[PDB]
Amino acid sequence: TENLYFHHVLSHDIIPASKPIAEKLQIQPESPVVELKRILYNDDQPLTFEVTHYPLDLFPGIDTFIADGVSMHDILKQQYKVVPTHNTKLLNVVYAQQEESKYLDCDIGDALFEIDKTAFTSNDQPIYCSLFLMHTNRVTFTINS
Amino acid sequence: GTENLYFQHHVLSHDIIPASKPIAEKLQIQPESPVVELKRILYNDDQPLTFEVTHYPLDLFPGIDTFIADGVSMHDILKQQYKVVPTHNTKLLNVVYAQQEESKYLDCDIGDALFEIDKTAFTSNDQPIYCSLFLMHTNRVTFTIN
Repeated sequence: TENLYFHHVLSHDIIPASKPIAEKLQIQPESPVVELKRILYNDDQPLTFEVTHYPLDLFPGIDTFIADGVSMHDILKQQYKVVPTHNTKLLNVVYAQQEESKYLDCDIGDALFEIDKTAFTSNDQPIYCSLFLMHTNRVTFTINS
Repeated sequence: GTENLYFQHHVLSHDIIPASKPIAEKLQIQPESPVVELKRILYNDDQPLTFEVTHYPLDLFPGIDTFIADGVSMHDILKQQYKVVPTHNTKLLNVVYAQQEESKYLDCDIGDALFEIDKTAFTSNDQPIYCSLFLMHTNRVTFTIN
């Protein structure tokens, strides 16, 4: 019972794209991507642990803009003239590993909602992908059809 | 994923019962109003995929229990018998934990994590018409929102 509809920067490293990342972003195997990890709190309780990847070949230098309090949507718009037009989201449950348990302050093995989101711009071009993890005791999702 | 429920059939039972507090609150009817409690299972193959419990207020849909049978589209009954079509719905998604009844119908263990989708359907004038709780084992489904 706290409703998500349907910011601390931990790290950002430039890494080669894994198979599933390269597949979602429609880019070459091992392409350079920025791996941005952020924790969203509400309140001093960790609410969402976010890992987003930006293809450096589309947004060259995008890592350099990253910092606490920075709106990446504003960076995309102001710096690269890109605004997302739609997104595709999948929702599953996955199970916390060492990293998630640290940042979400939970136990290894705890059930987490995983939202796997791919954002797109004009002509169905993927621009970034995000995986948001939330402890299942801490959130309810609202969907208004 | 697994099996894919996009966001945005055997009849187990139907009984006429008094509305609970939460059901009467959702349906905006008097406490203990008569409701039809329709329980159904939807199967993937032989695998139980959704255990549905839906409540229809008998005061809005008098005699609606008499239309209930395997294979019946309740949306069809509402439309032809009552001239009602839903115009929108609210849905909440949570995780809950199987008790004896769910464990039987969903063929899982007591205590297993289930997704619960809590749905209220509405017609013209924002009038609630029925409410549903769908339970699905967490290993067996992925939801898509696009």
